[PDB]
Amino acid sequence: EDYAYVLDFMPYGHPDDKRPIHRREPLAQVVGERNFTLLEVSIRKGKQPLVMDRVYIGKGERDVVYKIKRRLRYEDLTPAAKTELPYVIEHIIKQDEKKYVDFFNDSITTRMHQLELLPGVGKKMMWAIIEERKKRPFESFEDIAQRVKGIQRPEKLIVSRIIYEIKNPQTKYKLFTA
Repeated sequence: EDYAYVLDFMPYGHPDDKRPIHRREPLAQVVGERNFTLLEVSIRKGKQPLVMDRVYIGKGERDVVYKIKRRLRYEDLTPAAKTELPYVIEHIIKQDEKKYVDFFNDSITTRMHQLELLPGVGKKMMWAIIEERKKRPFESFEDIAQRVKGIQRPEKLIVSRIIYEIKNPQTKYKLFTA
């Protein structure tokens, strides 16, 4: 990951930190914009990151993040971070609609289609999506919600899958978190 989005900022770190206050550093939990990697990072002095802020976590000079502390499991996220996760992921995919709308217009597996990997998309829905794809490839999300009748917001479907993968690293297929 080169960039991540802020899920939660803790000026004094975790509330249960057992170390003396002067040794606690400001921390943020973030989600990578490419593979949705969950990370805990320290924040530089004088910075007050906001939820949804995009921060650089690459090898060059970092303006806000100090150090990357460790990769996190879904359970390691703070309550606030968990609440924000779906909203932040949705924000991320909307900033790169091209790549995801591309997923819809989508190889096959066997007796199971990839579209079915999306929570809220079963046999009926997948064929409905495939039937529309034939005519003309989708050019956006709104285009999908308008053409594919009764289909839940495509963004929500994507967010649901990403969250599913983040929670289940052992799942056999990693569509967006590989």
